[PDB]
Amino acid sequence: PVKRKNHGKNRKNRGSCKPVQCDKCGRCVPKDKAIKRFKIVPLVEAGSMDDVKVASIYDIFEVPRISYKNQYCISCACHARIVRVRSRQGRKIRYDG
Amino acid sequence: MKQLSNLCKAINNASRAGKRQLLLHESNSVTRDFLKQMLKHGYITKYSYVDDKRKGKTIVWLNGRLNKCGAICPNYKVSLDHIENYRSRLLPARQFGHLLFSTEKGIIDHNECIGSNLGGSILGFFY
Amino acid sequence: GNIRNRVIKRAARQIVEKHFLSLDKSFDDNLLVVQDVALVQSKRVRNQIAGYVTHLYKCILKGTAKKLYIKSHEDEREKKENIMPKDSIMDTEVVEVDPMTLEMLNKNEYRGNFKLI
Amino acid sequence: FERRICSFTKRPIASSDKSSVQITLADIDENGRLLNTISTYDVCGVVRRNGLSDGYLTDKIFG
Amino acid sequence: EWVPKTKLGKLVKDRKIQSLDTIFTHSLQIREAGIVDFLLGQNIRDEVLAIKSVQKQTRAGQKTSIKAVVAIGDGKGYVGIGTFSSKDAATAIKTAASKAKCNIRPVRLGLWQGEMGQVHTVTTRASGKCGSSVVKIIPAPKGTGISASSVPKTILELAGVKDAYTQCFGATYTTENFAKATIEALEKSSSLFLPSQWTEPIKQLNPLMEFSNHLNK
Amino acid sequence: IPIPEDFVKLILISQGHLGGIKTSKHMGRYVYGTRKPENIKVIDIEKTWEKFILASRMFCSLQNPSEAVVVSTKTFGRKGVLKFCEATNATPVIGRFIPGTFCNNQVKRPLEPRVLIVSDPFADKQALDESSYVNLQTVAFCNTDNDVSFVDVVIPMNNRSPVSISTGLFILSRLVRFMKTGEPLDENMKEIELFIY
RNA sequence: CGUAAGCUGGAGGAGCGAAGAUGAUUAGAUACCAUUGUAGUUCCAGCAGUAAACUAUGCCGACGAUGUGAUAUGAUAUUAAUUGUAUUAGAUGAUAGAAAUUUGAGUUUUUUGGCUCUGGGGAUAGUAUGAUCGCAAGAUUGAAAAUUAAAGAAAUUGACGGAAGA
Ligand SMILES: [Mg+2]
Ligand SMILES: [Mg+2]
Ligand SMILES: [Mg+2]
Ligand SMILES: [Mg+2]
Ligand SMILES: [Mg+2]
Ligand SMILES: [Zn+2]
Repeated sequence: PVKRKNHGKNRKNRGSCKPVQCDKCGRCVPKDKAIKRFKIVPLVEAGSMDDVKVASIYDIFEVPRISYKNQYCISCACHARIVRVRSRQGRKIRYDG
Repeated sequence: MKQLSNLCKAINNASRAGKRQLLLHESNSVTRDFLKQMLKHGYITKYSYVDDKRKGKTIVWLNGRLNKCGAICPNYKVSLDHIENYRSRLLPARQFGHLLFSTEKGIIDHNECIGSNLGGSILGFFY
Repeated sequence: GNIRNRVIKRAARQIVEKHFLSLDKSFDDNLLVVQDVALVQSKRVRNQIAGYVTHLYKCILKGTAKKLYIKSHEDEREKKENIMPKDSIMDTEVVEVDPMTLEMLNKNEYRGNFKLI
Repeated sequence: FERRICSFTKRPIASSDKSSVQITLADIDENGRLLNTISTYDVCGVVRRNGLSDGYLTDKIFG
Repeated sequence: EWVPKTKLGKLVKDRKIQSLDTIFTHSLQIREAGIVDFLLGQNIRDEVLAIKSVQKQTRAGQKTSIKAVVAIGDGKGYVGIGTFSSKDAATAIKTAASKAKCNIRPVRLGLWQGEMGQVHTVTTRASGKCGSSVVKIIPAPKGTGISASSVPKTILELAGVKDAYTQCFGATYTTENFAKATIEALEKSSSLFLPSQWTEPIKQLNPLMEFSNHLNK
Repeated sequence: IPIPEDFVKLILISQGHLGGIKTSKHMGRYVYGTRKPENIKVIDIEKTWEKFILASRMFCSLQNPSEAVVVSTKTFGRKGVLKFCEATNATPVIGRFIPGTFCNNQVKRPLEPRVLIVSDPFADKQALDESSYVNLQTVAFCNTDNDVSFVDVVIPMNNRSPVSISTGLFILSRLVRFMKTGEPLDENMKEIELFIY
């Protein structure tokens, strides 16, 4: 039988896409059939937030943050519990940001 | 007969859903003699058709008495002795139903084809 | 013990229907009445029934006990709410009408006195 | 073997039609009164499900 | 005995409704088996068609049930079929006979040709399909008799048709779907709109509205 | 034909002619126009009076008015239907509609009605769903955005505000009283307080 | 015309890397792990013609229910909107189907608008033989003797997981 409506990925009216590579294993995966997450972490820890204040030569300053984008194949992704098995009737829910 | 089959399929969709009227974007001299035979026996109400230096249009008003109308392709040459064979195939009962034959006298019923002893090419059926 | 059985609760709900009027606010007099109207085998289950009856009857008088209808308590409660206000909403003479809704009232030729915002 | 004919689509109505209802209206004279006469209409089961049954009835009575 | 729990059955016990014909034309659904029994006594003809055992697996063993089909019938034009499944084979047939009385229906009869004569044959051709089985009923001249298989001939003897021609298409070795298709085949022939039905019938009132004052008081 | 007198002050106060943002395909002719700033449609108060006559015409000539059921699920709707039921001798059903009260015969309160009335069609689906099984006539007060399946008479009103729903019961209480007994309608305007809180 | 390999000729070679050789694990590993390492993958000129080359749905033509979107563009209108044509995504009903599913896979036993190609129980078998292509590897066409009562598709109830959550 068929499992999903779009078969593995969300690609329509095209023929092909160039492949990208996973970070953990390193196998080639097409760019549509990938799992991508986004998270922003600061340079300093919150546990070390007060201790820089007594060592600052400056009066006031801002702590900066950096962003990251990650890519995975679906074998690596389910193994690290990024994406989990869901119910059959509950598979059709889509959480857009 | 692209125009004749395109007429009959639009009627079966319309008469089943229960609509009142219908508008088609092609008119033809075969279709006009078809409806006059349908008008004579009393299956539909009045109809009309418009010429506009183009394919033409056709407008018909129904009353809800049609079961199925149809057309046959290709148009077979039938002799006089085989009208009794075709009538058993395409009709539910002996008491009613109709056939249209493209005889040289005109498009007439199978009752007039037997009564005047003329066999010709077959067109379609309605009841 | 701390959670009542469904046999206890069902048998307690019936005695509120037929025998509502002989109930009271205090717990100890409800122990007497169940010995007249109920046939109970044991002693320990009997004290749970009369203690549950004062739970329902007190929660009728002030609380919201769903899925239970008694004809006697609801009648006098509506009599407190059958009072009439001295002033209704219909005392106002001026009605607020939108400039879109003005054209309907003129089209049908109605006799109300309409004033805009 | 008799069959009821719907007044709206002019077709016979089946025996096992679970949605066919006979709508009953009393006849009312001018100025509003009661008269002891009942006029009825019949509907089919398919016409009610689509939601066409209301617009037929307004044009049937008031015009 | 029988007690009229349904309000519709109380009228037939009090002899308000005389026959079945006001029920079928006014399309009142029946929900008790006692209504057809009081209306029709000792003219009920019945049989069974097939009996099969189904078996469902669980952890330790396999729970086994028995399924049976029953056709109910008059002499002239009333046929119903119901099914039931139970643990006991004795009570499997008894409840299934009652459900077949709730599913009863009438059938139209006509002639082969002409206008005058006793009705013997189904009027027009029809076709019934229920789950990969198609049954087709063709009208016949008089004096032919019924020409069909083992099962659907026994149904048509209950309906009262003297003579008809039959064919089959598809898997007929499951007798459950083979019986359900001839029901649709008999219904589809009776639902055709004829030119003899062009005349306007008389409007009437529902019999529940007429005897409403007798029922409540 | 009877004439609506001073009921226009009741509906224009109670916002019964107010509608929704969008209209369904079958509502149609009941919209006269829309507001410009808030884009809210209006309902013609003329044609709503026509359905008020017609719904009373179907409700009358019943030999026993006890064979008529009213349903309501809204919490504010309890007070208004109970004032309506006593004057018209109808059996009221309040709260969650139990499935099987028309078809199943093992429920605690079985009932075999002839005419069914619904306050809100979307809020009460199971009553209309069970009216498709047994042959019944249905009356419904519907907004501009509602489906009209299994309903033959529609009285278009505003069904979101609780104050407006008591008005349609109030006008219906006079007409059945007017059609049965020859009386002047609008006797006391102050009797709307028993319907509202 | 035709991804990817694979062939002859000349240019180039950073990283990656079949074949080959070493270190651990193992009863045994010439496999998974790790370190090296050649052809290749890059450019130009030509042969070759196979893929789960899949939307597993040939091409043309008439009619079809509401709601939210997307690309292009025209009219009304004017800073506030609702509207035309051609494609396209999704949800709810309705039909059809053995079922999963479904604006066609619908308008069908009440079977017909026109035209090309393919299949007939499994296995032997895409195997032999002949013919036509190609530098070669190989490609297209394509049987039988002897055998066998099953092979298979969709879906319910259990049991199991060196499967996942509360
Ligand atoms: Mg591809
Ligand atoms: Mg080439
Ligand atoms: Mg191939
Ligand atoms: Mg292919
Ligand atoms: Mg292709
Ligand atoms: Zn990976």
